[PDB]
Order: sequence, then structure tokens, then C-alpha cells
Amino acid sequence: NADNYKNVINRTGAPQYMKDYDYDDHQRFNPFFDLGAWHGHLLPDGPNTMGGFPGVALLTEEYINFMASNFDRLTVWQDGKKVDFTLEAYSIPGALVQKLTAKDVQVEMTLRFATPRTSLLETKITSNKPLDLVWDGELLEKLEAKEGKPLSDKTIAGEYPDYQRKISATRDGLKVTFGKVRATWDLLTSGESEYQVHKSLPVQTEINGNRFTSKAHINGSTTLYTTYSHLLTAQEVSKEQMQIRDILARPAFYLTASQQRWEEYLKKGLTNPDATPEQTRVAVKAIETLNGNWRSPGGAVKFNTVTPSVTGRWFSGNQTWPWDTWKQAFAMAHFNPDIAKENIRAVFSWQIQPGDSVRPQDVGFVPDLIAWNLSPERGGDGGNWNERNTKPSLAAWSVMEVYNVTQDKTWVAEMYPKLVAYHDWWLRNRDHNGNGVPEYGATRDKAHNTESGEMLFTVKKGDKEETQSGLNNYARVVEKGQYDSLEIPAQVAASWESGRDDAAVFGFIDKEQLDKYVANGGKRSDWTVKFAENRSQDGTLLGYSLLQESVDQASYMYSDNHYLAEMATILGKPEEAKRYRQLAQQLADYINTCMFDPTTQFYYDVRIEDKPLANGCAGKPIVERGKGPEGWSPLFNGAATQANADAVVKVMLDPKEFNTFVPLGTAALTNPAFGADIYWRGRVWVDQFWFGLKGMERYGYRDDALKLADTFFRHAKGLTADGPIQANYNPLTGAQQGAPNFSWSAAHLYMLYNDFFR
Ligand SMILES: OC[C@H]1O[C@@H](O[C@H]2[C@H](O)[C@@H](O)[C@@H](O)O[C@@H]2CO)[C@H](O)[C@@H](O)[C@H]1O
Ligand SMILES: OC[C@H]1O[C@@H](O)[C@H](O)[C@@H](O)[C@@H]1O
Ligand SMILES: [Ca+2]
Ligand SMILES: [Mg+2]
Repeated sequence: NADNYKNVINRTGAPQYMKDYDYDDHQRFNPFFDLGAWHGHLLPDGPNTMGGFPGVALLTEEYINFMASNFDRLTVWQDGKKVDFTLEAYSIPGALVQKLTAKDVQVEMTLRFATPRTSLLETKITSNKPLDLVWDGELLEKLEAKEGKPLSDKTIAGEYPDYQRKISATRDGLKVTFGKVRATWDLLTSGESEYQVHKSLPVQTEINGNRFTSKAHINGSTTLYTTYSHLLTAQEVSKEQMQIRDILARPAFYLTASQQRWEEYLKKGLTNPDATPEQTRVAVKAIETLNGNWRSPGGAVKFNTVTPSVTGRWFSGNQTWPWDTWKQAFAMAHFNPDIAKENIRAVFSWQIQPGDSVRPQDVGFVPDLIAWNLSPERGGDGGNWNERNTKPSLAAWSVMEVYNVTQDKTWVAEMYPKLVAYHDWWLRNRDHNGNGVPEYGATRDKAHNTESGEMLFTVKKGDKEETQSGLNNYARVVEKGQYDSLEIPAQVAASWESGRDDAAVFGFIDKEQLDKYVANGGKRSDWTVKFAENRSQDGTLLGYSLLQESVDQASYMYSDNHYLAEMATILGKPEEAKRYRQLAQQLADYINTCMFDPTTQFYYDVRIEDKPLANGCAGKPIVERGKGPEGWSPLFNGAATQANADAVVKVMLDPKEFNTFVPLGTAALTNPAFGADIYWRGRVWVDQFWFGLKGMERYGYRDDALKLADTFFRHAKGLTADGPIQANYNPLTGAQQGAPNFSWSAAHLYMLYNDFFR
């Protein structure tokens, strides 16, 4: 029952600005979203907002933007006396509720979602006498603030002259229309988008500029219904009208469908009732978060999907990442498999096909970031769409988990060839030395190379920045050492392809950290990253590889290969299943032979050296760049031998390595490029944390994993409070950072609830 989990996240707030941002530019409030809808609602915070759900949050294609503070707020009049109500407002999973109580009149307002575009408000009025109902609303004026404090005195209309917001009135309520705004990083509307209000009774709505007042008279106790719809195109507007009429014709049907759908999420999802109440509350927060971040089909993304955070400054709209998705779907398989499936379909719906106009050399490539708007390269105007890189291979894992739950063979038959094609891309475009062990790298892309296909790089000495191109020129520069630093877009993308932006093993290290490394006897050239172009025998530039095979991706391709094998078996494709088992086995041999360092007792990426080693390995483990979470990837993925795993686990548990106040961060404390404030060189992310716990368990160390899980639960800050879930933690102090309502934190906090919280 949803009513046991009230106010799991604080969803109160009265937005005063379109961008009512917190310190890191995320909307500092947490609206309720559901059914994949494109608008959200907040609870009133007091007297000023009661009678309404303030802060209509709109998802304007790729961003979250508030529309109004008070919109369709009820005040009730009884024979010319304004009823002074007492307020009680709360959220539960799948609803907002507010109760207005006075002596003679009471109102109970219940807000759920009814469709992918429409929320449904039940306004249940109890009264002896007839009443006069007044609803009011007012569009926001001010643009931007941080922590409530204005960033400028700019207005919404000033900044977006074509936004030109107008309220109109309909034969059963009212609508806000919006002009076309193509503000790449802020606000994207089609010019046909609307916010529609329809009601089950006639109302008399008057409009004065950017506010309205609607009136109605009722003869006494009655239940009213209101729909709120953010409709983003004309096609959506037309298509939704019959939905709205069915909703208002049979509102009970939709309330019950929301009630039931949510009972089902909690029933399916809450499988560890022995968890502490606060742990259980964390799982519910996670479920609320993941479902809040679910977006129904929109623009270029023709499937339901889940973004990393609906309130996130760069994560909102339907902006979708692959490895985020794999993790999200894996978790969501257990309580909302329908959308788990969709999320995965959404990512693969933009897998590169033969004959692709932009990058035919990348067949099977899965884009890093898809969203409502295609990039200019594909005829859209989206600034977020990204095909510089993909993310790591956790896709078959995610698909198999959905299959584990649903036992739906049609799912496996649907996903198998997409997974095959993805596997095939890695081996074709990310395996420079042809040894079947992939590298991270970078696509042919305007961020990475010149039109003529020469790799870009920038040399910096003092205040001189010197932009250049060509791998051979890059090689000569690197050897000579006549620079302070280098910025290499293909290096950035390779690190983005691992998902661990700026991680040490990809050669990312601060000036002062590198100096100290060299002073301690290290060679500066130990951190130099090398690259090679991957060309088809016909000359075609397929992309760039770091001259480096990464242990995480090898390990992920390992398990991915096993899941392909199981799917092949399920689909009666015994030869293909054979091939994938043998490929897996080869990878495991290479992981253990090449990537394991028995001396430091850890796994590392290897260099592709100029000559392969005598054992066939492309190069030595890159021990000198330090230890990271990629070191237990072989364990999470089952590639490791027991002895290698035993060794890795001692390192994981070591306080001078990864056994920190919040343990298992993204670089060990001994990593020369460590920083507690650095996302992927020290901060603790819940995915990597959980992958380590799973790795440990798989090789017999579940008891130790439980204690790390307990330590994490006691130390990771804000976990038992009512704040939104964020992305990562300071390993030393446990302070939270990163986007609020962060999906894969929710996914993995949920899996921890399921797998490791006791
Ligand atoms: O754009 C592709 C990359 O996006 C990065 O994510 C955010 C980044 O965290 C944020 O600070 C800002 O730069 O916008 C980006 C989203 O467009 C990912 O971190 C990176 O791995 C790529 O996916
Ligand atoms: O959640 C979306 C993205 O957020 C970034 O901060 C992380 O570095 C990426 O690995 C992730 O894919
Ligand atoms: Ca290789
Ligand atoms: Mg019990």
C-alpha cells in the first residue's frame, strides 16, 4: 500500500523562477512525474500555495522548466465568505494528495497520472451548502535563480521573445500555448506545445494577460475531475483529446489503474521486507525516482525511456544514455519490466544501420546520448545528441535480466540481433590489433578529427594553446615532451566511452599530480596516451582506438558474450551460441593472462605496445597509472579465476586502497591521480560500488560485501533523509555530489536493498 510511504522525497515547493536551480544548476525542487508524462507537479508548501499543486514543471523536449508557481489553485467561497482552510499535503508512490479542512467545507485533492501526457486531479468536495469555487493561476515571469537567489533580473519573455505564452479558455477549462523556442541548452518547444486543463463540470474562465480566474458553482458535496496535459506537438494535442474525454467520462477507471499499477510496483519491487524501515524507504525512493525519470515516446525517441534525472540540468527531457539504460533496465526489470524493456528498445532504436547517412562505417554502433532532437548532423537541432562514443557493453546483461523476470522469449528474439550487431561493431571498430580484445576509443567525428581524417589535439605550454592534427604529428610531439599538457578530444571520448569521464587510466592527471608522480621517480611518459586509427582494408577510417585494452570493457564483453550464448541457445541457434562461448573463453584467458598483475594483485588496462609480449598479450598492465574500479570488473563479470579474484578482493578491502569511509570509489587512494572531489578519480558511485559487491559475492566474498553495504548505508550522507538521490559520494567524508534524482543511483540503491541491505 502506497499510503505507508508518505513524503519519501520532499516534493514541496513554490517555484518563483523558470530555472529555479540549486547550486549545480538542477531544478531545486522534485516534482511528481508518472506514466512517462512530460509534466510534473509539486506539493504546496504553505498558505500561499494551498488549494493547488504549484510549480507546474514542463519537460520542454530536453530540459525541465517551471511554467507557473500557482496554477489552477482552488479557493472556495461560501455565501461570500472565503473559506479559511487547514492544509495537509503529502506525496505517496504514484500520487500527490492534499486535504483542505474547514468547519463546514472540506476538499481532498488527489493527483495521479492517467496517460503518457495527462495527469488527473480528483477534487472531492464535502459541503452542506452550495459553494462558489474559484481557481486562479499565473505564469512565471522571472527566469533564473540559484538557491532562491536571482542570477539576473532577466525575465522569461525577455530571454525568449518567441515564447510568447498565452492562456486561452475552452468549453471545459483552459490551455496555455507556447511559441517556438529553439534554445539549445535551455528551452525547446515545437511552437505547437500546450498545457491543457479540462474539467468534469462547466467553469467560467476569465483571462487577464498571464493569469486566469475560473469560476464554478456546485450545489453541495461533489467530486470534480481535472486533467492536466503537457502536449508537445499538434499531433499530441489532437490525439490526447479523446483520452481526456474518456478520463473525465470514467475517471475511476484511471485512478484505479494508477492505484493498481503502483501497488504492483511496490509489491513486486519490495522483496526484502526484513530490511530496516529506512532501507525500505530508500527502495521506495528509488522506485519513485526511476519511475519519475521515465519518459514516454517523444520526438526522435519512439519508445518509453528513462533518463538519468528529470530534474537534472543536462539529464532531463528524454535524454537517454546506453550504460545508464542497461543499469536502469536491470533494476526496473524487477518492478516495472514493461518500461525496462522500453528503455532498452529506446537505446537500440538508434543503433547505426547499414547505409546510415552519417556514419555507415559504424554499423551496430549504439549512440551515447539520444534525445528528442537529432543533432545537426542528422537534420535536427539538438546540442545533446552524441555519437562521439558509445558506452560499455552491459546490454545483453540488461536484456537477460528482463528475460529472467518476464520469461518472454519474444523479448530475447527481438533483442538478440541488436546485441549481436553491437558486439560486432566493437570488434570491427574498436580492435586495432585484431586480437579480439577491444579498446575504448572515438568515432570518426568533427570533435575528433579534421574532415581529411587527421586526429585533433591541442598542445599547451604556459599560456600558449596550439591546436594541431595528425597522429604522426601527435607521436612526434609526445616523444619530444615540449609541452605542459595536451588536450585530446579522442582521449576525452575514449574516457566517455568507458563511462568514467577523465579517469586516471586514460591518462587524465592534474599538473600537480603529474609533477609529484615524476618527482617520486615516475616517468612523465607513463601517463602519455597513444592512439591508432582503425581503418578497413579499403582505407575507410572506422575511428580511433586508444592503444590500450581496458579490463572493464573486456570483462563486460566477456559476460555479454555469455548472455548472447544463452540467448542463442534459447532461440535454437546452437552454432552461434558455440561461437559466443568460445569468444567469451578467449576473452577470459586474455583478461587473466594479460590484464592481471599478480604483483600488485589487481587488474589493469594493458597497453597495445609496439610488439606484443611473448605470451601474446598486446602489452604490460598499466600498473603505474594506479588502481581503479575497472580492477574488479573481471569479478563482477565472472571472467576472473578464483585465485585472481581472491587477490583483487584483498585489495578492495584494503583501507589504503579502496576501503574508505564510503568504500570502493573510482580510484584507489594510492592512485597518483586520485581526488576525493573528482568524479571518476575517487568519488564513489553506487554502480561501481554495487559491481564490486556483486563481484565479491560471485567469488565467495558475500560476507565481506554485506559489511561494505552496511558501511555504505551508515556513511553515505543523506541516504535516510528525504532529499533526492544523487550520483556519487566523497569517499573520505561521504558528502553527496552530482545530479539529484539520479537514475542509476536509484537503480543500484534498489539492487543493494534487494541484494545487500540487511
Ligand atoms: O555529452 C556526452 C557526455 O555527457 C557527459 O555528461 C554530461 C556531463 O556530466 C555534464 O557536466 C555536461 O557536460 O553535460 C553532459 C551531458 O551532455 C557524460 O559524462 C559523458 O560520459 C558523455 O556521455
Ligand atoms: O548518467 C549520465 C552520465 O553522467 C555522467 O556524469 C557520467 O560520467 C556518465 O558515465 C553517465 O553516463
Ligand atoms: Ca585489441
Ligand atoms: Mg521477516
